[PDB]
Amino acid sequence: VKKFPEGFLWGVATASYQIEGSPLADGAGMSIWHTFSHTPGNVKNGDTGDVACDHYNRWKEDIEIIEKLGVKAYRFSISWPRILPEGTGRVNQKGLDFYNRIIDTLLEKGITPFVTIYHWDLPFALQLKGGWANREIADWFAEYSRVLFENFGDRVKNWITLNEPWVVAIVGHLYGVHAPGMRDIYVAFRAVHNLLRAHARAVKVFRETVKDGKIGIVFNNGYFEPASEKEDIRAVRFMHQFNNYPLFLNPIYRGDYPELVLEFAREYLPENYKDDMSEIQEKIDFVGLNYYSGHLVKFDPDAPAKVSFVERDLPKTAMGWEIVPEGIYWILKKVKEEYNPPEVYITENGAAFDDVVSEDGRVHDQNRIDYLKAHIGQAWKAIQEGVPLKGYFVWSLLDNFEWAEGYSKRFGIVYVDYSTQKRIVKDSGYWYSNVVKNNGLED
Ligand SMILES: O[C@@H]1[C@@H](O)[C@H](O)[C@]2(O)CC[C@H]1N2
Repeated sequence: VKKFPEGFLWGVATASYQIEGSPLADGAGMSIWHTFSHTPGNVKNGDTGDVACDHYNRWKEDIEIIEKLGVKAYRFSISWPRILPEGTGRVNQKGLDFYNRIIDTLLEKGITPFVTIYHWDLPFALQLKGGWANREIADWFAEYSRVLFENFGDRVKNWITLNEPWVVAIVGHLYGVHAPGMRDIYVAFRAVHNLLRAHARAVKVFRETVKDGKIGIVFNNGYFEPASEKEDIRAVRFMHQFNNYPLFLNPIYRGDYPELVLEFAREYLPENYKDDMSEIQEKIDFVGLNYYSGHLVKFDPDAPAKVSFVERDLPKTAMGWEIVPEGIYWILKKVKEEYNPPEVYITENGAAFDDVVSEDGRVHDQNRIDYLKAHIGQAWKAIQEGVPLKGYFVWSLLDNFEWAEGYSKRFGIVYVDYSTQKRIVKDSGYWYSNVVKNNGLED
């Protein structure tokens, strides 16, 4: 058996635009994901977050599922444009009311809210003013964060500034695959920098406003392995420093970007970017690591960053993501070893498989059970070796809008039939519930 520490926080996670629907209900402003997904060609099948899981109406049912499963924490995000429809200035009480009801309900039921302040749905009004490219976003983000802290900080005690700021900057502004859909490397690195400045201003405001809570930040991470014994080792070093937590944690803890990020990208950063570093070093309470997959990596002279991925004959999810459970153990060990944060959480881990409802009314997702079990096991290991992991969040409670893939990728432990909005708890949800009840793995 593999038992976790007493009071370890087993959770599930979602994001506002991915589950809520009703993006313009009750005075909400447009988000960049609203305008991006309404632009032909940007999202698979023309899918949008207009309806999604209709969580905007079905929130109570969904929380009742969390409760019935005995899950002890819920990570969810707040839609900035529901709260401040123009990004700054006017506060929409109906946006506040929506999340107030969720928060109060979670607390009544003994579920710990973990709130992600920004999970990618930037107010469109602010994108018109350059969004993450504009230095002034540190101000706008601080003002938004302050509103949240003042309204909810009496009840919510666990906060996350940013979800996956690498993806926000690079996939949003370099690759152009996510909102706002830009392809400019100089804009992408200014977004990296402004994301850090905004994160730090929000933490600063948190300290003035919420005497008792904890605040952190969440990063995407891959387990990069070298294709050979060669510069392949260094291509891995670059991918780690660039794509993983060091891009952001080296500034936060050490006051500068990682060395190989600077070798690649110094020309793209603002000229006097070091001037902002002491403020960026604002103390954080925990690091959230998201983890899904491993990647074989090789030096490649012809690649845009001199690194290409090498396909491996390994089990993959419906995302095409190689299943490499030891990766979650590696990233946990590596974060302690490099930055030694006081607390760590796995804020997302999960898998997309092409789930079907069988004739028995059930979703027999043994592939997802196997995936989760293996990763929970590797996380257990890291704990046994002294990593201060305080919690683990399954992505996702529900099948949802998977960004540019639309509804075609199902990550839930709860199946959503989008034609009726019916929720069907998958085998993996029942399995996970038993994990949480037992506080760990047994066979
Ligand atoms: O695929 C996951 C997605 O569903 C979540 O919103 C995210 O936080 C961003 C990409 C990855 N993790």
